[PDB]
Amino acid sequence: ENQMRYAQTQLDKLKKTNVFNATFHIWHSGQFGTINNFRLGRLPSVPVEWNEINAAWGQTVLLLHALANKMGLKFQRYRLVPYGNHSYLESLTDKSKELPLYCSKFDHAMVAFLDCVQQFKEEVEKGETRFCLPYRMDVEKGKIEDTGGGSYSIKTQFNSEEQWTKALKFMLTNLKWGLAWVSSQFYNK
Amino acid sequence: DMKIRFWDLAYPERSYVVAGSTSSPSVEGTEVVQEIQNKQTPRRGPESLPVGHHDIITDV
Amino acid sequence: ENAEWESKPPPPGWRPKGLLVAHLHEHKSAVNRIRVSDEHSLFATCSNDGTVKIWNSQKMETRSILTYS
Amino acid sequence: QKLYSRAQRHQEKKEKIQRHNRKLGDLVEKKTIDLRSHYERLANLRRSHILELTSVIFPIEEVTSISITGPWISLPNNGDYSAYYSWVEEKKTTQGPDMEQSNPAYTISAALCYATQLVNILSHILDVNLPKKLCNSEFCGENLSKQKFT
Repeated sequence: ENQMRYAQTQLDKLKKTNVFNATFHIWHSGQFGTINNFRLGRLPSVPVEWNEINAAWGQTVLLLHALANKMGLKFQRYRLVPYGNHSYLESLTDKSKELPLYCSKFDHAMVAFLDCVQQFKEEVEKGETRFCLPYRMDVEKGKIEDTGGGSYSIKTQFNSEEQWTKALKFMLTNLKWGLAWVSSQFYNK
Repeated sequence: DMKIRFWDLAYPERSYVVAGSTSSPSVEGTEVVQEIQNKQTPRRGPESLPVGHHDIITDV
Repeated sequence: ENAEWESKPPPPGWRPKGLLVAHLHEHKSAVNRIRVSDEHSLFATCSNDGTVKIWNSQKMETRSILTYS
Repeated sequence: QKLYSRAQRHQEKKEKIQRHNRKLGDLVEKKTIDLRSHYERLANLRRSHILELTSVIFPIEEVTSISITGPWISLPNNGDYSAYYSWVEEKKTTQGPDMEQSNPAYTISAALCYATQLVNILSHILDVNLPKKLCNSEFCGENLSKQKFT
């Protein structure tokens, strides 16, 4: 009975956790957003290493890539190149130049990432009319804005890390709801 | 119950469950040590694997 | 007058922390007894599978160093 | 007369316990068949879940080298990482520029990173207690020193 009840417990925890929810977990702590316990962005009061931010991107890039790859979505403007420490993007229309998401350039990569998020969002919104995202995105400006009316920039140049880290948390919070939607369409099938 | 208990016969208030972290619910003229379970979401890191046994422990 | 309870008692103020060192499953079914050699160099566990397995205490940084069936 | 009743009642107890023993063995027999079904349901769910995990997030493919998540990240099949070690020990003594993204110190770190994540996900899915406690951050951060890397 103990062995049977244990196996039953394993079955229940697997059914409650789709492959994506098992591979990636998303939460937050203050202004920090975290994927797989890697903080994205840094508080001005904390000397967070760029290495951690690079690792957090390596997860976020794989997450957004894999979500599209499972859903069958093919990107229209950029190809995500996931690296655990040096993620970057390759444009489908321009492979002569590139800009990486890792730091130690930079700014065109961050907006190009939001471009992938926008393309993903459009495909998810083409799903069910009931899906929305709590934070707005303007890839043309490179900004993220809250609704529940503040505005912040994902471009870190000519800005400060406090306004930037919040925007990263906001963006990750959107990906949270995106992942939940993807899982809601495959966890029971 | 597959929970290893360390019992301190000199200071029983210091007795504790060895086969588990704090994820588990914490706890006639005869000196009886009584264990009463305490009357006790944010993903503060991933959930670890249960390290303890999952079936009746037979010996120590 | 001088019968020692243990050949090697626990260290002073020993408090088992609960750190798993080795997870072993070389037995097909229920283990019935665990006994440690009085040298503490080896220990043995017997099982309902009809086998007994002997283990090297020092190798618990793992393998049934010996087996009998 | 007290013994005649005892012989009777002890014999009834022998019959009752023998009947009870029979039903327990049959119950355990039946419960084992169900436990077998549970373990197979779990094995099938785990394997399907794992096949999805690799086909969607961690594709593993061979081209000699083997790659994970795609061909841009790969490691040599013979596991002769002495090339990376040499670049590590050479760079630690005579630092050089990371002129290209294909640099060994980049791709190799990414491979070990996703590998360590995959084994941890597999560990959870398979419910296998790993012998060496390891986490993905071990391959993130600064370029590992000879000691900690080995």
